[PDB]
Amino acid sequence: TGAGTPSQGKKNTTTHTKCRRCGEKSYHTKKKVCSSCGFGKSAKRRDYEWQSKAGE
Amino acid sequence: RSGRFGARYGRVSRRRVAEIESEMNEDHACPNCGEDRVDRQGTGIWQCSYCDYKFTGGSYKPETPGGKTVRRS
Amino acid sequence: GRRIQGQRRGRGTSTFRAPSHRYKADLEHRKVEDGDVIAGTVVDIEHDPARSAPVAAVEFEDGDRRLILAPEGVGVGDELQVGVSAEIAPGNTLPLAEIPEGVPVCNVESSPGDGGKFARASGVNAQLLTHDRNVAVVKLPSGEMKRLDPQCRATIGVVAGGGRTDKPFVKAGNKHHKMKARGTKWPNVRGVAMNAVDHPFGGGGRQHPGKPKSISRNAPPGRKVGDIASKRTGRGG
RNA sequence: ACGACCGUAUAGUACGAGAGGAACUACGGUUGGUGGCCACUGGUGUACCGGUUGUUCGAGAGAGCACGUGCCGGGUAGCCA
RNA sequence: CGAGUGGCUUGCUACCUCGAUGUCGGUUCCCUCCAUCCUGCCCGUGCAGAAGCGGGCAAGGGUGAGGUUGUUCGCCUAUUA
RNA sequence: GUCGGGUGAGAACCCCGACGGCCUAAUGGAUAAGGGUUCCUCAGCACUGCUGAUCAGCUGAGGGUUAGCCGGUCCUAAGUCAUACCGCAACUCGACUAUGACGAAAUGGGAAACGGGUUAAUAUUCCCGUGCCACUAUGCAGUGAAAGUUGACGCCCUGGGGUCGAUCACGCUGGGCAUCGCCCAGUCGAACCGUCCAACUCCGUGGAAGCCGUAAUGGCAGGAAGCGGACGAACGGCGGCAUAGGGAAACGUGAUUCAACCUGGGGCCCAUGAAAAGACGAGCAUAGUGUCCGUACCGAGAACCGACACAGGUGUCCAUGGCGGCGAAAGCCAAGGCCUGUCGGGAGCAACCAACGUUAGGGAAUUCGGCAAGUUAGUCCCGUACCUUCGGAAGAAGGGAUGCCUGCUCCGGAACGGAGCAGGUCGCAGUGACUCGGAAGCUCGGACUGUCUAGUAACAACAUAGGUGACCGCAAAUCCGCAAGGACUCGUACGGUCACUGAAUCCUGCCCAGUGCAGGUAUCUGAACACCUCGUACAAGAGGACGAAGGACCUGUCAACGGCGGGGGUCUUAAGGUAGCGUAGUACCUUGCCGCAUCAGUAGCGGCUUGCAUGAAUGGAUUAACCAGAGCUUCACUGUCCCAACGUUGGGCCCGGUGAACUGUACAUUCCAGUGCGGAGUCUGGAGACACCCAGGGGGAAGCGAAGACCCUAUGGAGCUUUACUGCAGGCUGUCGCUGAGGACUCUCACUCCGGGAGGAGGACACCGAUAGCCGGGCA
RNA sequence: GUGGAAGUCUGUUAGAGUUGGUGUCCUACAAUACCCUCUCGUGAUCUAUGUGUAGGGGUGAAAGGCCCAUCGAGUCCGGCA
Ligand SMILES: [Cl-]
Ligand SMILES: [Cl-]
Ligand SMILES: [Cl-]
Ligand SMILES: [K+]
Ligand SMILES: [Mg+2]
Ligand SMILES: [Mg+2]
Ligand SMILES: [Mg+2]
Ligand SMILES: [Mg+2]
Ligand SMILES: [Mg+2]
Ligand SMILES: [Mg+2]
Ligand SMILES: [Mg+2]
Ligand SMILES: [Mg+2]
Ligand SMILES: [Mg+2]
Ligand SMILES: [Mg+2]
Ligand SMILES: [Mg+2]
Ligand SMILES: [Mg+2]
Ligand SMILES: [Mg+2]
Ligand SMILES: [Mg+2]
Ligand SMILES: [Mg+2]
Ligand SMILES: [Mg+2]
Ligand SMILES: [Mg+2]
Ligand SMILES: [Mg+2]
Ligand SMILES: [Mg+2]
Ligand SMILES: [Mg+2]
Ligand SMILES: [Mg+2]
Ligand SMILES: [Mg+2]
Ligand SMILES: [Mg+2]
Ligand SMILES: [Mg+2]
Ligand SMILES: [Mg+2]
Ligand SMILES: [Mg+2]
Ligand SMILES: [Mg+2]
Ligand SMILES: [Mg+2]
Ligand SMILES: [Mg+2]
Ligand SMILES: [Mg+2]
Ligand SMILES: [Mg+2]
Ligand SMILES: [Mg+2]
Ligand SMILES: [Mg+2]
Ligand SMILES: [Mg+2]
Ligand code: NA
Ligand code: NA
Ligand code: NA
Ligand code: NA
Ligand code: NA
Ligand code: NA
Ligand code: NA
Ligand code: NA
Ligand code: NA
Ligand code: NA
Ligand code: NA
Ligand code: NA
Ligand code: NA
Ligand code: NA
Ligand code: NA
Ligand code: NA
Ligand SMILES: [Sr+2]
Ligand SMILES: [Sr+2]
Ligand SMILES: [Sr+2]
Ligand SMILES: [Sr+2]
Ligand SMILES: [Sr+2]
Ligand SMILES: [Sr+2]
Ligand SMILES: [Sr+2]
Ligand SMILES: [Sr+2]
Ligand SMILES: [Sr+2]
Ligand SMILES: [Sr+2]
Ligand SMILES: [Sr+2]
Ligand SMILES: [Sr+2]
Ligand SMILES: [Sr+2]
Ligand SMILES: [Sr+2]
Ligand SMILES: [Sr+2]
Ligand SMILES: [Sr+2]
Ligand SMILES: [Sr+2]
Ligand SMILES: [Sr+2]
Ligand SMILES: [Sr+2]
Ligand SMILES: [Sr+2]
Ligand SMILES: [Sr+2]
Ligand SMILES: [Sr+2]
Ligand SMILES: [Sr+2]
Ligand SMILES: [Sr+2]
Ligand SMILES: [Sr+2]
Ligand SMILES: [Sr+2]
Ligand SMILES: [Sr+2]
Ligand SMILES: [Sr+2]
Ligand SMILES: [Sr+2]
Ligand SMILES: [Sr+2]
Ligand SMILES: [Sr+2]
Ligand SMILES: [Sr+2]
Ligand SMILES: [Sr+2]
Ligand SMILES: [Sr+2]
Ligand SMILES: [Sr+2]
Ligand SMILES: [Sr+2]
Ligand SMILES: [Sr+2]
Ligand SMILES: [Sr+2]
Ligand SMILES: [Sr+2]
Ligand SMILES: [Sr+2]
Ligand SMILES: [Sr+2]
Ligand SMILES: [Sr+2]
Ligand SMILES: [Sr+2]
Ligand SMILES: [Sr+2]
Ligand SMILES: [Sr+2]
Ligand SMILES: [Sr+2]
Ligand SMILES: [Sr+2]
Ligand SMILES: [Sr+2]
Repeated sequence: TGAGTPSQGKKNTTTHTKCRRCGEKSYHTKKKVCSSCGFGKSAKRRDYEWQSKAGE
Repeated sequence: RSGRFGARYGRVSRRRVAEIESEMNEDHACPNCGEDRVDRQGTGIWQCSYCDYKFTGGSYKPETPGGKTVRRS
Repeated sequence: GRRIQGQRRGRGTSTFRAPSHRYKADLEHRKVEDGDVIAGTVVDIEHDPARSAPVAAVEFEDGDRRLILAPEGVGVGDELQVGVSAEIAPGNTLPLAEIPEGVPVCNVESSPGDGGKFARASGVNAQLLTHDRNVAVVKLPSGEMKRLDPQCRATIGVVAGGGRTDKPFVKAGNKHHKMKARGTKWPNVRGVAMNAVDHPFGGGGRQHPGKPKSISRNAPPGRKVGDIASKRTGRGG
């Protein structure tokens, strides 16, 4: 069984969903953690300086 | 005996399974009454079909050499 | 390279844990106030998933229903005793002090009241040899002379299930079923059969440990494989 | 677009003590190659005719399906060696 | 011992190609060379004959089937002008 | 698909009918995930659709999902999170321990709903009929109430009860067919309420010393059979429900085999097959309440994932429709669905290609190799070798039979079950299609089933049982974490960790010098702190004494890394290759030599063997069984071949419509020679050459595709190794702090461990912080 | 005779897999597909959903295999021009 097309058919699991806090479809319904805003992980909002060029 | 094992495994492995299971299934004299009606129920567990005495013993025999020693001393 | 299998173990991931949620009970001796006024009746004999040996369910006078590490020869109906004044009969538990020298015991406590640590496997037994006011000398299954506080409790008799080791597994499938009842990763791939990145013995055209197998006690994890601090090897000499 | 060989007569002759043993020429055939043709023999022939298994159309009659014929036998034209 | 020709063997060189000209052997299909194995015509012989052996002209045609081995090569078998 | 017709401006593909077909574990029915309006209606055809389009999953506009009893909701599973506590420089980080919560929509547990009717689209939800559950209120009854039971459970074999379905017999209703007299359909009717009870268990009676019983095991004076009794089942029987409903009508009755469902008996485990909420226990009447969320549709060769209306991938149940047959097999056919695995028209339709049928004689000559194809085939009877671990080998091999029809026998309660007999009879052929093994021998490897390189490797590689060695007494060995802590472990030597070999059988020799590990160690060497000397009004510093682990040195150890040669009748460096096997999957020489077999055999097998360079758990030898493993031979068979032919289906070719991509410095009708950076359509010399187009097989454009995976170069990269360089974890060891009192000692009071607790064990040690020496490819 | 064991046999039952064709395809139906042959199919079996293990780390009956078409060290953004 190939890793390509044939294995794409088994994908019918729901993981990332609309997030209650930020509105993005990044709330992982299995981990109960938003990969976009950190909801479920931290009270503070997920943020990182590498999300932009260093001197900006 | 080890006939269910067909031509597989070799002599010893199934020679022992035979003797062991042969002595394992013989009718054993119940410690309670004296009837030879004890049968294994599982690993180290024996029961008499006559009086229903359920007790512990060897894994494949109701009594082991060391087990028979305790009585003495 | 990469951490060896022995190192993956310590992390205690599912692959390496024992099926605890399936285990029955902790066969520790009952805790008596004193006097030995504790007696129970063997209500049933059960299989113990964690030891491949039988265990007995006892109902004690005061109303406690607990599984017990059963010796050979215990059956339903039989009455068991646990206390300093318990009768010297197979299946009863009492401190070594109260035990007559030359009597096989099992589930021997390491430290008084711990519940039992030694001689708990199928068909084994410790052998109480010497008594005293300060030290009870017991000979354990490995044949070593152990000095114990005479206040350490034990059960008279040998453990049930003896001889379990006399019959060969014959099939890999049988080994398999037993291994699924333990905290062990099985089957076993030889170190020599792996790539150099995976084990000290891996690598090389043909298989062979490119080094002596006797490793130092001081070796770090990842390197301590093969024959650990062997005092000797082989069958000769 | 023809190449080569075998055989017969020449001749058991010439030659040679003998053993052995030619040629010119005239013939018959084989082989390899070449071009064409189907009266003959052979192949094919899901044109066609027949036999027959399972099943469906109630039986009978007559049919469908079972892969481009269910299977088997025979085989015209045509094409072929 | 001396003098040459070929470019089928091997070696040498590093001139062409590293933004790639796909290895060996075999197979299939086509053209060619002659230093000729057979076939045609000759000369010599230690050429009676038959046959050998050596040489000359000559490239029209032919040069096949098999056993081991991937083999090329080679060894082997029965045929063959 | 075809002929008619319908609608429309327009019809091969939108609809009707007929005829012809396709799908049967699916191409039918219900659904999970996922999608998200794709569902229904009307009006449309610019877009989407492999052609067209009046059609649609497309466009426009509206509409559609109704619940006490179907899910959710409730419970807890592996396990997750939150709070507290602790760690961490710190946190959104981290382990334990408490608490709380979360965690199952087909498919875990679980209070209660059936039948019919209705709509364009919902429907156990609405409507009609009938019924049921929980809670609460009122009334009567009731003092019981929590012990127990249930929820609640593995694998294999099997009896019994029993519904649906299917089939058989006869009747009734309707249909079909028309030489017969046959063939088809229907003949209905729930939940619920009530009632019946087989099995199991137990009691009374009885009194078996050999009887009772089973498919089988089994049972009994500790009381068998027989007799009577208590408890006790179905999603089952029976009655009601039902002058409910449904049907045009009839609106059956018995039987066999019996999925569901109920209830028993047996066997297996070095394997033991959830939990909790809840329920029962614990009556009845009447009334009231039963909110909240889901509900359409697709569920796939067009509604999901794969960029697509993708030949892929994707769970559940329909596993009992008919013939067939052992069958949930093939083949054919129903119910039901479809003609959308969606472009058509034309040419006896050429070459060539993909699938495939048939080939005379020869029969593996073909080829690296029988690759491909073929041969054999189902069932019954006869019969069956070497070898063997006594299981097997084995369907060995080899031989014979096989239909139909007429009348019968036997087994069984019987089957629309099975085994035979006699007579008759047809064909080339009776497992007639379909289904359906070719067989035998020798050798190598791995014992076996099992595993693997998703996407060029299925093997001899990995695993395995078996053998062996190593570590550790549990405050352990091994391992994870910076720490708090943790896996192993509800474990305790018959254990579990670390390694090697790889079933059985017969065996497993010699070597401890080097390296590794381990133990010992008079003497030697061996750091820091403290101490002493010199030096400094002090300090830096120099030296000394003491000396831990470690090393030197000694010993043990090869199923520890590994080794077992050359020379002469010992030497390096410990020993000097034993049993076995041997030209090997190891032998260069080598196609070794002899033999077998063949017309001929670098192959294969047997023997020899001085082995370039076999050899004993780096396991040796050997071996029945097994194998999509490597090699060899034989019988049978055949278009593999001699040597090709003819035929079939789909393409190819012509026509309508649709309609890309690769590639392109320029020029370009070339050929023969030469030249040129030595491999030119383009330079030179000749030759040839009127332009354009169709089909073709691919000689050339050193054809197109990819800034060569080879090779080298770069004071390039990475993965791996080690007695490379340099370091870092980690372990061992000494010292200082924790740390107390009286080169050997006692004590208790810190501290540690055990204990529910009292208390016990230990104890200034250990743990922890700091530093010093040794080891240190585990890591950078 | 009964019994019905087995990492037991046959088997396109469901279901799992993939020896050969070096067949078809190779701007594909498909960035791993199609057909025939072949292997397993009561167990170390297959399968759905839930759940856990995370990057020098997992997971690995070991092939440097697998960790979302990529693995002798994933992916994303940043260091970074
Ligand atoms: Cl084990
Ligand atoms: Cl639902
Ligand atoms: Cl029974
Ligand atoms: K090159
Ligand atoms: Mg315990
Ligand atoms: Mg496990
Ligand atoms: Mg192994
Ligand atoms: Mg490897
Ligand atoms: Mg390594
Ligand atoms: Mg050069
Ligand atoms: Mg090229
Ligand atoms: Mg010449
Ligand atoms: Mg002459
Ligand atoms: Mg010529
Ligand atoms: Mg319309
Ligand atoms: Mg509907
Ligand atoms: Mg389609
Ligand atoms: Mg023929
Ligand atoms: Mg040949
Ligand atoms: Mg073949
Ligand atoms: Mg009868
Ligand atoms: Mg060989
Ligand atoms: Mg194998
Ligand atoms: Mg592969
Ligand atoms: Mg394979
Ligand atoms: Mg082993
Ligand atoms: Mg072992
Ligand atoms: Mg090995
Ligand atoms: Mg192996
Ligand atoms: Mg040989
Ligand atoms: Mg040895
Ligand atoms: Mg080895
Ligand atoms: Mg380059
Ligand atoms: Mg290279
Ligand atoms: Mg590097
Ligand atoms: Mg503690
Ligand atoms: Mg390194
Ligand atoms: Mg899963
Ligand atoms: Na020359
Ligand atoms: Na010539
Ligand atoms: Na040859
Ligand atoms: Na009933
Ligand atoms: Na049937
Ligand atoms: Na169409
Ligand atoms: Na198998
Ligand atoms: Na040594
Ligand atoms: Na050796
Ligand atoms: Na196999
Ligand atoms: Na053919
Ligand atoms: Na060309
Ligand atoms: Na690398
Ligand atoms: Na028997
Ligand atoms: Na295959
Ligand atoms: Na990494
Ligand atoms: Sr696939
Ligand atoms: Sr899935
Ligand atoms: Sr969180
Ligand atoms: Sr931030
Ligand atoms: Sr414990
Ligand atoms: Sr405890
Ligand atoms: Sr190695
Ligand atoms: Sr030895
Ligand atoms: Sr003549
Ligand atoms: Sr003569
Ligand atoms: Sr047909
Ligand atoms: Sr046939
Ligand atoms: Sr180039
Ligand atoms: Sr010439
Ligand atoms: Sr000549
Ligand atoms: Sr050559
Ligand atoms: Sr040669
Ligand atoms: Sr139009
Ligand atoms: Sr529609
Ligand atoms: Sr919940
Ligand atoms: Sr459920
Ligand atoms: Sr099951
Ligand atoms: Sr029955
Ligand atoms: Sr619906
Ligand atoms: Sr459906
Ligand atoms: Sr599909
Ligand atoms: Sr139909
Ligand atoms: Sr269309
Ligand atoms: Sr014919
Ligand atoms: Sr051949
Ligand atoms: Sr041949
Ligand atoms: Sr036969
Ligand atoms: Sr695989
Ligand atoms: Sr493969
Ligand atoms: Sr062995
Ligand atoms: Sr040594
Ligand atoms: Sr020898
Ligand atoms: Sr072997
Ligand atoms: Sr010119
Ligand atoms: Sr062409
Ligand atoms: Sr099997
Ligand atoms: Sr291949
Ligand atoms: Sr084929
Ligand atoms: Sr491909
Ligand atoms: Sr099978
Ligand atoms: Sr079966
Ligand atoms: Sr991948
Ligand atoms: Sr950057």
